Amino acid sequence: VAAFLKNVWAKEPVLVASFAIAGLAVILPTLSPYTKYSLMINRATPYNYPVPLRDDGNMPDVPSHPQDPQGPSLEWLKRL
Amino acid sequence: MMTYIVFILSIIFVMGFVGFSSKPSPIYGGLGLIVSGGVGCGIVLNFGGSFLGLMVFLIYLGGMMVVFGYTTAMATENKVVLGTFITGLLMEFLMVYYVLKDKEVEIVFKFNGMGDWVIYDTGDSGFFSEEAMGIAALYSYGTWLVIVTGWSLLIGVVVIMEITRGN
Amino acid sequence: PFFDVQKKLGVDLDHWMTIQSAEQPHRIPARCHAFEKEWIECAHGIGSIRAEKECKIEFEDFRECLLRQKTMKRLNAIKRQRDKLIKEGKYTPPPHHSGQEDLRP
Amino acid sequence: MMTGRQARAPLQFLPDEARSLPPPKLTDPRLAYIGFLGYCSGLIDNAIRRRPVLSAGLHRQFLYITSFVFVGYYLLKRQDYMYAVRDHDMFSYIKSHPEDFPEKDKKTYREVFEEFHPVR
Amino acid sequence: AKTLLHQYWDIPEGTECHRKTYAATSIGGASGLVVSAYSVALKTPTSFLEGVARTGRYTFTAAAIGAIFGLTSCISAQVREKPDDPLNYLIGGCAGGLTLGARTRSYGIGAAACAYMGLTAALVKMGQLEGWKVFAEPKV
Amino acid sequence: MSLVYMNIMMAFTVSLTGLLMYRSHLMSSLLCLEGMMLSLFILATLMILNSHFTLASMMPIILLVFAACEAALGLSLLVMVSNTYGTDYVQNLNLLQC
Amino acid sequence: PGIVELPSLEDLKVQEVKVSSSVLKAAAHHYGAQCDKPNKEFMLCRWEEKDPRRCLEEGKLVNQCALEFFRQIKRHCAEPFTEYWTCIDYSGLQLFRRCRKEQAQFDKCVLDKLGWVRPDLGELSKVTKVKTDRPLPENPYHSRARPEPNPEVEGDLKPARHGSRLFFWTM
Amino acid sequence: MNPIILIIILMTVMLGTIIVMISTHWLLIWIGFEMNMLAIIPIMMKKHNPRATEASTKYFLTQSTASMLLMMAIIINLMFSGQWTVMKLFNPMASMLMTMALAMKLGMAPFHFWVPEVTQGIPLSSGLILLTWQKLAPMSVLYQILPSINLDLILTLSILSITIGGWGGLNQTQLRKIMAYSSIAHMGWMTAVLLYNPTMTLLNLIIYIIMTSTMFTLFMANSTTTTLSLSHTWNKAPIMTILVLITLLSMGGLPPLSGFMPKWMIIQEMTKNDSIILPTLMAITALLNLYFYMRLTYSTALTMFPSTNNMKMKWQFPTTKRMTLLPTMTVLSTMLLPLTPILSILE
Amino acid sequence: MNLMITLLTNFTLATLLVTIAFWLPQLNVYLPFSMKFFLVAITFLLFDLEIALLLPLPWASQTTNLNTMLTMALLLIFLLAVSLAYEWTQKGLEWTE
Amino acid sequence: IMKDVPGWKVGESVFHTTRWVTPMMGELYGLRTGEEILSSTYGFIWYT
Ligand SMILES: CCCCCCCCCCCCCCCCCC(=O)OC[C@H](COP(=O)([O-])OC[C@H](O)COP(=O)([O-])OC[C@H](COC(=O)CCCCCCCCCCCCCCCCC)OC(=O)CCCCCCCCCCCCCCCCC)OC(=O)CCCCCCCCCCCCCCCCC
Ligand SMILES: CCCCCCCCCCCCCCCCCC(=O)OC[C@H](COP(=O)(O)OCCN)OC(=O)CCCCCCCCCCCCCCCCC
Repeated sequence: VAAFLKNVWAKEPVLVASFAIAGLAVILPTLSPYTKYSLMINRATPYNYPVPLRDDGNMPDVPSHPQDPQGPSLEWLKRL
Repeated sequence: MMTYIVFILSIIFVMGFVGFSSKPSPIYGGLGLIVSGGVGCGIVLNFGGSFLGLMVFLIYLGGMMVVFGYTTAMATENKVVLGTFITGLLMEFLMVYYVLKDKEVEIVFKFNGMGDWVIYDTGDSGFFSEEAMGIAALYSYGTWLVIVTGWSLLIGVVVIMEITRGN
Repeated sequence: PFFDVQKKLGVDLDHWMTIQSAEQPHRIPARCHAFEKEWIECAHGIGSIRAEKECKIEFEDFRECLLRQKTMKRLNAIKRQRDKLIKEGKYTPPPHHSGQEDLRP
Repeated sequence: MMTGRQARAPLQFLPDEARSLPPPKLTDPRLAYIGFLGYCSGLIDNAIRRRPVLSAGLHRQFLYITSFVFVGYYLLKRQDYMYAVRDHDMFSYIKSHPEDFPEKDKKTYREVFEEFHPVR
Repeated sequence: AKTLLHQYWDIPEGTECHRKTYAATSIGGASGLVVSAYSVALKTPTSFLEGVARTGRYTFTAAAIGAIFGLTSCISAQVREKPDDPLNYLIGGCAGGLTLGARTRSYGIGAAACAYMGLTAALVKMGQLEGWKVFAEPKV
Repeated sequence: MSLVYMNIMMAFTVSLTGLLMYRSHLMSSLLCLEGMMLSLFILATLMILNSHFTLASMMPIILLVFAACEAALGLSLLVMVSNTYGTDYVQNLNLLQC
Repeated sequence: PGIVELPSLEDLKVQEVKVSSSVLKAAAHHYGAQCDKPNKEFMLCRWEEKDPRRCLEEGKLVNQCALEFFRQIKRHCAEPFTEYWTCIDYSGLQLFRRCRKEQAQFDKCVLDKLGWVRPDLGELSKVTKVKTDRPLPENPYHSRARPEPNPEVEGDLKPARHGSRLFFWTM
Repeated sequence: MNPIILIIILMTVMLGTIIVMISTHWLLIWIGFEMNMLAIIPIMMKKHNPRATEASTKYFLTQSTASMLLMMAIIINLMFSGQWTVMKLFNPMASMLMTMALAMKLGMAPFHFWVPEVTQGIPLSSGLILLTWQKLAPMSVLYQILPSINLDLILTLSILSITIGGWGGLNQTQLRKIMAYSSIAHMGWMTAVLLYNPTMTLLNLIIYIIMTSTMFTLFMANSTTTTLSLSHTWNKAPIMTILVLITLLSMGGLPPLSGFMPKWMIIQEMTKNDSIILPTLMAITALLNLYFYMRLTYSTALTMFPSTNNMKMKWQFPTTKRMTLLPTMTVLSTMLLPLTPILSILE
Repeated sequence: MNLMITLLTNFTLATLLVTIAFWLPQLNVYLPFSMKFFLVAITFLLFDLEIALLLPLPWASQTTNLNTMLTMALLLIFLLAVSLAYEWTQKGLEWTE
Repeated sequence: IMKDVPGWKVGESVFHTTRWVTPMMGELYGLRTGEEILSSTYGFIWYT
């Protein structure tokens, strides 16, 4: 497991680099703390119009204005 | 005349198909199918399919017809062809003459003779190409489609290596 | 033999691309989304034999959205009568159908 | 025909309503015939491999019989289920459409005139 | 060619002999053109002239069968004054079989085609009478 | 329906009659087959772009890929035929009549 | 079928916002802050009615509230706004990031003379709630009555009477 | 061929057919057919001789043409319906093109002309796959589109397949062409009952697959591809002659055998729909099939043809061939008629 | 439209230069089939189809289904690598490696 | 225009539903000149 790796690194370093880069491509997004922020930035990007809701009378979490406190915020993206 | 540009490109498309389908030689047939692929790309580009038209250029013409002309150059090195070509050309221009003098025709289906600009949408898509987003959704929504296509391509590699070996 | 493995296992292998009124990327509607939704909600569950006769109005509206044959035939009739009246001289186009009015917004 | 009946719950060999039905007995003559077919398969399996037909591989003959009886029991359960579904749908459709299934007036043969044809 | 059969069967038997003869001739000509098309398809003739000779031969053979069939059937319906009678098409089918034997220049093929085509045309008349269906619509 | 669909269908039928009437070469048959595929690509693409049917935008690519893989298989068969007789003439492929 | 009902040319007359798209993009964030309410009333009406003909008056309120937005810029801060949208207008993609100091001068003059705060990153993309007096459309698709479904299966499943009844089989 | 590669390729043949059977989208139907054809081409070129390359080329051309016609039918359906659901088609032109494409994939007459050539060109195991497993996917597509199948087209294809498959097998001495024309006639019987009752279509398909797999397994077990090599079987394995006798009498539909079961039920479903002439002429035309089956039973089991001297060497060696499921298939292909009402499990 | 003008101008300049080069000096009086090349062309075609599957990735990274997208992207590049590894180990990449 | 034409209902919908349908390109620009038609239907596609 150690002589084999040195043998293939001496003979075929292109393939050793290929399997190492591919293995780091596979396993490292599951170990990265910033993989969550990729999803958050993609869902925080407003391609569509934010179609407003009819105020039935009881929606305390939905704002009446963009500059109201309630609603989803992007302070994490300005700060990071 | 310029409002009929997709129609004119489609006429050139049928003329190219009558060109190679009359089968003069597989190299001139390859050339006719190349010219047809280019003008069909132009049709697709004029309906707003930029990526699909560039796939006709990159994959159909630049990938597959290259291999066709390659195999043809490795394998290869009339009156029926010319009569068949003028037959298909006269059939196509009789179709053109009828659907232009009548603004309607019926070969098997009913066809309008107006310029094919009339059917389009009158809005916008914002900050995306809808065709690009639907092709991008192959990785998000088309998981089973990715699986069956990639498995068929791997099997295609294996099948070509089996049948070309002779052992 | 349509073995309905997708409904049996609860997996969605290909229902997503099946209709235009399904969930699209970025909520992009098809041009005939309302007509297809009306025809699907009409014909749902009643079987194809009853759907041929009982949902004919929604299906004809949806086919005419998809191919626009009646619309193009009507535009053919209007444009042909207009060309006949231009040739007879019994009509003149207005300035807003000639390009002399500097559009709205 | 009945393919929309078993389409709300697909790929069920025996649905849950099939358990309302009495199962086939183990002395069902159809099931005994399927066991006989397993015994015949065991005899042909000895015959084509040139084994002594009745004597060789009694474990194999018994697994032939057992496997055919095992598959055939569930096949008979599904058979009886599908004919029960057929009759249930028939009776529910007749009960829901009385205008299509009227009660015909039965006449006795004192009123019924039949033409006589002499054999002479 | 479904309208060819319709314009054959729309006319009553023993009423208009020339148009019944022409309609049966056209049915025979269409069948001969189909046979000629598959004949020059699956068996390549040695020339274009041999191909059009085979096409004209098969088309005129089947058209003469149809012509003499419709003529003999309508004349037998006129002289017997029985339009709804399969014996008329029995005689017409035997006349068409004798025509098929005369085109192939043989008597045995003529008698065999007389018998089988006469019984076939009699069965077609009986099926038109009692409403027998060959391509029956699914009903149950 | 719209006027371009007439020509794309007519292109399909022209390449269909080319593929259903061989002259001599197997390669010309494969070219007519891929012309049929090209016209199916164009017709599918014009429908899907006209309808704004977003998820079917990936459909013609799939239609391209599979069929070009099919074309690859066809070329390989042709080559093995051409490794038997020297040409790709369809009249050499008649051993199976008996 | 029926005659389509179009509003007249008098019912479509409104005082237009005759400014270019760089002017609009330069004023966009303060416009989304200040003209929030009639815009969201119009877009709620536009997604609920699914018909532009039913949304004209609200749309006119949009075209009434935008102009009052620009006049209040024209009365107070015409020159920093002009210097800012000119710099926006130079660019081919009309970048905000090329124009940050003219933006800072415009935001300074607007926050001083009018008290308007520019919205933060994320605020104008929020889904808000709108209080309307118009009723909810009960049938916006104008759908007719759906066909009645087929009767379901019910009842206990009894065995088949005398079996399969297939020609001579008793089971 | 590498055995691992053989297993992956056979699983890919199975996967293509299974994708056809389980998918609700027309593109995945078409993908299943493409995957199936691509994977089955090496099974036909397994032995690498010019007859297999010719058979694979003819198979490729017919199945590729059918695949393009299928995709055009799908595309016309998308025009006139805006959707991709595998259900009835919404245009009669698309219905005609899809019925033609599926008839070409089945090799139904007058698209039958590849089936004896391709079956003769390939080994017995790959012709077993071609005549049994490759019918399964197009029959399932025909099953789902039957509300739009034109009646006159499918019945024309059915009777034309039954007549042409009957007359085609009369002239044959090669066993693979006999099985191919027998296949053409049995597919005609399957499509004739399709619009009336597709459960009887499934019954005829299953009984045909059992009997055809039995006959191919007997031919593989005796290494016989001709009538005259099959006639040596009595002097080598006399039980195999009894098995080919009972299986060929069953494929002729003679009661009390199991192959009487489909056609009887098919007639039982065609006369309920007031079609009397058509199952009558179909059953009389199947006597042609029974005639060349009887020819094979005369040459193999009911007479003893002359053998050769070298046969005495083969008396000293037992059959080491895996005759997989051959006693089970032989029993199911012959003794299943008392269990005829089991067909309701196919509903 | 500007693109069609540019393509027409490039084609016209190329045809004009070719017409000059074939008709300006007119003023003065004065193979066996190789299986290996076919196999590398078919390997190009198959990997080019696999590339056509890989081409919407810069747009596919913009999705909100990133776990599925990353899985399918790595699976397609992996199947391209398995195609190459099968081509390698079965001596398909030999004498033109 | 459509006064001489018998049986013509001006503004007759081709749809059975009375729901608003998004206007087609030929419905809006059908009676206008070819420059406006070409702009509104191929301007974004042909732009650069
Ligand atoms: C308290 C807990 C414990 C209680 C225990 C109670 C039982 C104690 C005793 C244990 C044994 C019981 C056996 C089962 C009951 C009796 C079944 C029966 O006979 O049904 C009469 C059945 C109908 O008569 P039935 O008078 O209306 O009913 C009397 C009972 O109520 C019949 O009852 P069912 O109305 O419920 O019957 C139902 C239905 C009644 O049937 C029907 O609804 C009519 C349709 C029947 C099928 C017709 C098929 C026609 C085409 C194929 C012809 C086959 C070729 C002939 C055979 C070739 C040689 C192998 O049967 C079927 O659907 C099954 C199909 C036929 C199989 C019968 C059972 C066979 C088991 C043993 C097999 C051994 C080989 C036999 C020969 C192979 C062929 C069967 O008779 C026939 O159809 C005639 C054939 C005779 C059948 C076989 C006789 C069984 C005993 C054979 C022993 C000797 C074997 C010799 C060696 C092997 C042969 C070489
Ligand atoms: C799991 C991660 C994802 C893996 C898949 C994606 C890979 C991305 C790169 C694409 C590679 C595709 C083609 C690979 C072909 C492998 C087979 C091969 O090359 O075998 C032959 C070779 C000996 O070479 P030869 O045949 O003589 O060729 C002439 C040159 N001497 O034999 C050799 O040289 C032996 C090669 C195999 C051993 C290499 C070990 C490298 C280990 C790196 C560290 C660990 C990385 C983590 C992943 C585990 C890898 C085992």
